[PDB]
Amino acid sequence: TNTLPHVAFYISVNRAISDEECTFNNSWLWKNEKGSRPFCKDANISLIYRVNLERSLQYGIVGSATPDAKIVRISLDDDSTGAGIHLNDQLGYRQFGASYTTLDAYFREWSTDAIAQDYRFVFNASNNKAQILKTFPVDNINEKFERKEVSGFALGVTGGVEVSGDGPKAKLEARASYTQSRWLTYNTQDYRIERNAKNAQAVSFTWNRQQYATAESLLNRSTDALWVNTYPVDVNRISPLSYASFVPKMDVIYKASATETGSTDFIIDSSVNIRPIYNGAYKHYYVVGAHQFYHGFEDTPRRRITKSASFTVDWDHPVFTGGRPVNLQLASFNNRCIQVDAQGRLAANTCDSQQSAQSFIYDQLGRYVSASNTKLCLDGEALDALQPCNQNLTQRWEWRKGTDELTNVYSGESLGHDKQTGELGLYASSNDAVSLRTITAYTDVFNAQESSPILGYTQGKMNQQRVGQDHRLYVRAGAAIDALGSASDLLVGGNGGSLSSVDLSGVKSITATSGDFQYGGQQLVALTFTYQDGRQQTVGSKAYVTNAHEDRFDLPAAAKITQLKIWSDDWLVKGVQFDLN
Amino acid sequence: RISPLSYASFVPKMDVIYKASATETGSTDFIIDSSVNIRPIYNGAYKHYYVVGAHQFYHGFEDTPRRRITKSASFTVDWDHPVFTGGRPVNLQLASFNNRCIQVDAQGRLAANTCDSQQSAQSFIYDQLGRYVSASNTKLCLDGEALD
Amino acid sequence: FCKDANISLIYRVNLERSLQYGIVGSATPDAKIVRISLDDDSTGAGIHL
Amino acid sequence: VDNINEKFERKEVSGFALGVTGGVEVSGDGPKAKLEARASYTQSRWLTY
Amino acid sequence: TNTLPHVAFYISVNRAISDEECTFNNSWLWKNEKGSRPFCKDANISLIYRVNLERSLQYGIVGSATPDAKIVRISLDDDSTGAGIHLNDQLGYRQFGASYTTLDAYFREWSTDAIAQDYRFVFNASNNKAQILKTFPVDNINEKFERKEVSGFALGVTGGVEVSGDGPKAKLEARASYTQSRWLTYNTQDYRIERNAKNAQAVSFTWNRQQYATAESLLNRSTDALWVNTYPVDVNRISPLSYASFVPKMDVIYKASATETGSTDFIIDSSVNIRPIYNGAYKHYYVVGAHQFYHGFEDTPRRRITKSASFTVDWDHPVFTGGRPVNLQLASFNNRCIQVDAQGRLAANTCDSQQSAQSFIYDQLGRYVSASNTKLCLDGEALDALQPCNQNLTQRWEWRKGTDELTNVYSGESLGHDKQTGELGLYASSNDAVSLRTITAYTDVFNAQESSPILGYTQGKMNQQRVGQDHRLYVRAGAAIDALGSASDLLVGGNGGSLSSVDLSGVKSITATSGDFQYGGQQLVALTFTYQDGRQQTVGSKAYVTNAHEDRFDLPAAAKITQLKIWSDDWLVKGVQFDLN
Repeated sequence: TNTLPHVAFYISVNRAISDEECTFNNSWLWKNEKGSRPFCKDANISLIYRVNLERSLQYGIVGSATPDAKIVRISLDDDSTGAGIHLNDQLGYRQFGASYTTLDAYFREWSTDAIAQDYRFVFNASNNKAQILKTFPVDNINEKFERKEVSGFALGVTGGVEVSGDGPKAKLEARASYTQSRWLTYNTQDYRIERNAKNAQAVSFTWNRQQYATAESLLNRSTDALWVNTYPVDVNRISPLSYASFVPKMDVIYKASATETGSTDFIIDSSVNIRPIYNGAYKHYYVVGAHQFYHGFEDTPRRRITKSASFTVDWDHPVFTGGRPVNLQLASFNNRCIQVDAQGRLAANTCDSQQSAQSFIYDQLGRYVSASNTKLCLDGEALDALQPCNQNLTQRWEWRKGTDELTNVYSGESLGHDKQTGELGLYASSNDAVSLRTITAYTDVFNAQESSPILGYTQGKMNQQRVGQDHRLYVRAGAAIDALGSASDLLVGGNGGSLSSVDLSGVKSITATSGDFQYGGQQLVALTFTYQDGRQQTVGSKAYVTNAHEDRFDLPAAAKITQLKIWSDDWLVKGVQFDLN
Repeated sequence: RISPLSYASFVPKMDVIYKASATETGSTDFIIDSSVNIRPIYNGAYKHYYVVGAHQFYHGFEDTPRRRITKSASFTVDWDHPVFTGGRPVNLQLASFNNRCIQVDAQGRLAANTCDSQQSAQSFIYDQLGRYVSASNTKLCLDGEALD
Repeated sequence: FCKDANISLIYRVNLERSLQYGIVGSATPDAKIVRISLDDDSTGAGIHL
Repeated sequence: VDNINEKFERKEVSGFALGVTGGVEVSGDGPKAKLEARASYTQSRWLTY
Repeated sequence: TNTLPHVAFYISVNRAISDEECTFNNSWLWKNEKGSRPFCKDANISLIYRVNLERSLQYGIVGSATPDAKIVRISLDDDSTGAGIHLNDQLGYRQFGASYTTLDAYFREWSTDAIAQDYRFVFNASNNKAQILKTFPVDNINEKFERKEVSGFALGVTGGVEVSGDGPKAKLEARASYTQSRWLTYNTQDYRIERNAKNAQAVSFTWNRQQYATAESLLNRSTDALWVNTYPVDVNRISPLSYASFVPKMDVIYKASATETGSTDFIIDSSVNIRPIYNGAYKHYYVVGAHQFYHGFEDTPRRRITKSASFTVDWDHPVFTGGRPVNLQLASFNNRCIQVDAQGRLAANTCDSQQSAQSFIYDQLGRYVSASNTKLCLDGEALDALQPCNQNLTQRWEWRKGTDELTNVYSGESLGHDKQTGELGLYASSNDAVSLRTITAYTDVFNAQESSPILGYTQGKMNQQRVGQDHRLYVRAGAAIDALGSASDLLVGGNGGSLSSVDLSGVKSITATSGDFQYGGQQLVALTFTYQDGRQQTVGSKAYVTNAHEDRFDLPAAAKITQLKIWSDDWLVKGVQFDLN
């Protein structure tokens, strides 16, 4: 128990990708003539972040080289990976010859499987109370370079003789050649590392294509004659890493000030920018013959497909104290541990393994401190309540070996408790109605709060609104979803929606669907509260939606939902979360 | 041909250690100054026309100015602060009372008062010689001849 | 010429003696030490243009 | 500690070549024959860092 | 205390470099036609060395690997750096054209910032008693080599056929070629490491320009016609290390013989050689035209700028005993430690932590040895004084555990002392007038003697002249500082300077100016004593010096100076050092 405590867990992130999101038009230059098609089969998103939270030091220690602070560790490496990111399993193409009888134009075209341009992840906190401490990919490397310089001069002499009937000839020749050149070489990676930071709250890692960075760079050859028909798109210059499957690596650590108090959320953006390839051939003609000059068409759009996640730190959580706590039990009963309210009065009640208000901290000074409040502490002057604690010696307590009682320093007076009321008093010796038996032990209060999955997008204003006493989510949404709130006044965003009030308690689940919502951009396309009986209350559109994605988000029934987290612009909501019990 | 390290994001790495003399006293500040020099790139084409034709000769006008945007901070050290003493101080509790610790003034008189975890003048240093010394100053230390 | 330029660095400040109190004849001569460090363990966000 | 002093790289090469060629041209106007020799020498300096 | 003790401390050398020292003419070939200007900007010298010193082995240990001797280490490394060496904070030049109309000569020239040709460090000992044990720059580098060799032979055949209206032609050829060549390859450094140990008392380390050793190695072009007017000197071929800031690194250790007794001084000398660049272009006005053959005039003078310091070792000092000492307290009193004089008689006095004559050494033989006198040991036969050490058991002593009495083996009886006089005796039992309380502990005596800074130049004849008992010195100085001493017969230097006699008792400071003395040489140019009052006595003249370096050397009040460390040769006076107490 003398080691550094921790609180850590794993967080999943998973998203299937249906065909339509991957579907693009067939050819580029002839964009609309041949129509569209899927460009990747069975694309998948799966990954497991590692979340860890700690105090930078054991409680009570003084002047260690490590400065006092609170540390947040969001990371993955070998130890924890998840499955990964996937686009394709093979490399399928499709040829398209001359649409018409061509005179001079791009005439032979090929459209093959899509390839990943780049991968990206964005981490940021809900507020500015915490700052980035440090991050594994310290920073892209100031590349090594080599420069070579070559200078030389030639001095040649040639003795030649020709012999023939007309007349012999002789030759003496001198050649003086001077030459200089420079060489500059370096190294590149398949996918370049690139970190970008927006601010002391928002940071982004990214991996982008560096080698063969453009489609036309993948040309398997240079060119050919006018008539040569051959599939000119190599694959062997493509790492299967680039398209098939991939797993990232990342370490980020946020700092938190010792004196800070409150709570905050942390926000996770995983994204991949998908793009097909488009290589064509213009029959570049010189008057005699021609050549299917090939040139990549990189103007074809790229769709960034993303998923988001988040979680919550409550800084006042006991773990940040820096000392493994224990309970305190009136051993006369079979189950009576000391609990503390918010105000300061103390009770003896049922014992809980996860009761902070029943948790306590032992120190070098022999005091005892609330995990819920480092301020108040135990003192024998008035056991009815605890006080903001300091060097008052009467706060201090000592164990007597082989006993079941704890003693006070001030005058050796022992601690006692009546067999009925759970009172705490100080006495010289136990009486008939007061027992001294009292034992403690370490307990877990550090299992993290369960994850709350998000639905939509982590863009637009972040707003937490307490679920109203009226237990009815009020919405400005009709066929389009503009604004949300706990009441008709707590809207943020647009106004064009209809006025709706939805029951929140007694709800079995929420089927919330987002995606390509016709009213503009990617947003929560519809809400459908599946109540306790299973009945549906629907606001939004399930018919103006394409590329939809839905969640049937489930709770214990009749759960008193507590807060509403919206990610929403002054027009529409594109992110919804229900901060749980 | 440009790394992101030039424009997008960067982090530095360095270490400095300032030396201070044996027992020089008083106060001092240390000053940190961060600066980045910003400058765009201006490149154009020069019409070098030989009588046959003109080639667009490209030249980057490196004479474009620069702006060194800076920020700064500072902090303070007091040598007499117990940090440079070299030992872990402790209080002295007049254990008859619930809260009394002995404290030293500037002149030398010693008073029993409420305690403070963060009171230099209530803190003291233990040594190999079995003496007890003012954590505020190595020059002052306790003796039983005149405890006042 | 650049959107959202930002500066945010963090620095580690250390203060220490070169030796335990009263120790004699060690390797390191007595002095006072100010340490300003910026490396792996403590860097902060960085510089953006 | 310091601005880096680095390690330069220097190559220097002296070369000399000796070639001999014997050719014959044949045509209607008349056969001709040539025998010739070449002697080349050159210094080369290389620097890398 | 079981660890081997040490004595170590930091010594700072600091020297400002005023503008005039870095001032030179505005051109080389045109000495005065453009005048002069400064070539530096706040050039500075600031280093700190770490001087340690220690016995080669703990006292009493016998037959170990390392033979007994004394060690003085002087180090400049990772944790012993200083600030550095500074010349400039920018890259600068200055165009200059044809002073007069030219026919065929150099006509275009460029002034440049001054560049460190080399850095040097001189390590010296005031006599031969010590020796140069070892040096971290073990030695100059036996540098490896690469030697390729190539032999080649060519065997080509060729069939060439021409066809035209004149007549078909055919030809066949055979080429036989042979060639041989050699390749040599090796590596250099910017400022090559070169050490020169001049002799068994003095060593020199140096880092000198090796790559690009000439200004002509800085060209960017062979030559051109009149069309070019370009400052032809690159700066990128110059490291920032070359000119702006530099920090050295090296380590030296001096050996000292076991049996020697006495005292000695050690001398640290730092130096740079400064030199600007003077490269120009000769317009070789041939019939071909004007070709500006560039040339670097490596003949431009080079000025060495130096600073120095020194310090003092006393072999007789207790540090080299090899065992941490303790005191001896007649604990009847509150402040009474036993002190030993030079002759042997003993006293009881107040206790100083730093008092050698109260310090003592305790060995396996249970003896006690004076730190200042390794020859002497306490013996119970006669406690009035110590005796030369031997195997006499009565010299030996033993502690009684858990007690305060240190007793003697011979017959076992204890050491005693009367409560009044501090006498020592041997007694079987304590009496009324004799106390037995006797305690000790380790006491620091290992602080270093403070450093006496130096002014002038550490060259010329070195000598020591004990300050006359009158505490008043005699000089032959006039318009020039010729000879110095503590008496008219004790002059070192010439004799041309006029007679002078200046009091030394009660002097607070000296305004001493040295450097390029106008009338002759680079030495101590003038002195002005400043008594405890603050008045001035002048010898030499501040007006009769060029490029003066002036300093205000200051002392603790009314310090009885003991001797003069003087460096003068027999012509003038080169340096000064008044031994402080």
